[PDB]
Amino acid sequence: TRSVNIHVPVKETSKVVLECRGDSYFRHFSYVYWIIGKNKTVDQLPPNSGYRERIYLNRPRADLILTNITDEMRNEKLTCVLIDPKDPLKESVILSKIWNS
Amino acid sequence: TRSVNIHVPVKETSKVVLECRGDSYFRHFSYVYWIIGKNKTVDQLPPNSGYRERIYLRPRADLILTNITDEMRNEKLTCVLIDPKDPLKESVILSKIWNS
Amino acid sequence: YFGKLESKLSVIRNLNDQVLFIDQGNRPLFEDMTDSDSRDNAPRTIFIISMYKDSQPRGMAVTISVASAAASTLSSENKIISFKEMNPPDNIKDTKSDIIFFQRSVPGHDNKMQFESSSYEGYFLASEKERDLFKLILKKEELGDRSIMFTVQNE
Amino acid sequence: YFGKLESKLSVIRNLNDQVLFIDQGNRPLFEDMRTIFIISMYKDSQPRGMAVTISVASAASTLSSENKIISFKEMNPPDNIKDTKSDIIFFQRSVPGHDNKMQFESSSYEGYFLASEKERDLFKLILKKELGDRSIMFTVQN
Repeated sequence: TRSVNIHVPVKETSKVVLECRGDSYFRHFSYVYWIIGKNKTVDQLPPNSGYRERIYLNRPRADLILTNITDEMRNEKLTCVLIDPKDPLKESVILSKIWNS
Repeated sequence: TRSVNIHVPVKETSKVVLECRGDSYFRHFSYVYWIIGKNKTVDQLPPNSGYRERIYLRPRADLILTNITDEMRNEKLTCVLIDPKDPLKESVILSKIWNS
Repeated sequence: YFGKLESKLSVIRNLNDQVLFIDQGNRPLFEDMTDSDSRDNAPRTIFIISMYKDSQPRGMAVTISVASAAASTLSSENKIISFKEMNPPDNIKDTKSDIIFFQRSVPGHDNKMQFESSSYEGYFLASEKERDLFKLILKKEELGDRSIMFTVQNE
Repeated sequence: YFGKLESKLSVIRNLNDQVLFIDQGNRPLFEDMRTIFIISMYKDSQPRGMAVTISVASAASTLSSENKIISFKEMNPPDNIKDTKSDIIFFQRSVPGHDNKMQFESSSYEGYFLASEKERDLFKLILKKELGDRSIMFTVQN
């Protein structure tokens, strides 16, 4: 059993939190994190990008927190990745699609 | 200073969990819970409906769907915040989320 | 339909800071905080306010029962206030109940609460002086009626 | 880009159930049973598998595949690496059909893996390129 799952809020607020949870039977060696667009981890973004990541120190979890939200952020493809001893698993979301639904 | 927000998964899975969280400035007297369709709390559903509720003792209530049917996918699912003011509600229809 | 969610130990006091208690004759009365039960247990003044979910959300549905009592729950049966012999139930299959009140913040005063009878809309718990006593009564609603305003103190 | 996440104290054994250890000459060998390593996990801007460093817990010594050989650089696993490959980054992958076994591929030298090699009476940690090769399979004890 291996999977990665994103929970998103049904509506935008001033502080938006996306919750990424992985599920992996490789208990000591599994983790999740976010990639913004094609290839930027949150660590790589310029300061005040509006993105913050909270990686929880097997059900690995990483929350992505969006503040001062722009249209670029609303339309950005946001990916959560599960890493473990097997091929990486990804799930993604574009918020404007959820919020405009 | 008062809000209710539902977090939903971007894709359907065998077990689906919807997370409802309330935020109220009446911290000693606030709770959230789910209503299925017009007026059924989870307790009122026929047995083995596929809906379960977990109330956390910010208030939280998770709604857990299993053996999901098309009626469940299209059901209006409402989370209610109760506190000393008038109830505040937020709702979701999962099929809209998943087909976007 | 009301479904019980959680219960909280509470003390209630009118705007004169007189505390609600149950007396030796099973009557709900008010006494000066000065003279209120001072025991850590506080058996005669500690109430359980039990919060209920509602199939028809109209406000915060609650029962009020005596924490130290085997089975003593406040009731508005017949437009009068008594301690009915029962415990707050797991559920009530009804949209109104003589033991359910809606706990609502006072208009313009978030820190104060009023308790509206679900059985008798527009009727509220009130503190009323009768001879040397201060009684808990049910009275019809006049905005800013201060006799229906309470402070609800957690544990 | 590699960003450090979490580390784990680890005992590594080769295909013969011999434990990896560093000897007097600072050489990585295997023996039946200094033996405590740290496997540090990294997030990757280009997800390809589990990126890790291997360092000695009794530090600063970090395993390196520089120049297609095995060495231990005097350094700690870094907080980040601003590149998509590194002589100290290996991809840790489970063995097909054997979830309990791991292989470590050099990120710098694709197709090259950590391996155990018998050399006379010694068993050495080496880097090398035989499908199902057992010599590149390890178990990791946490």
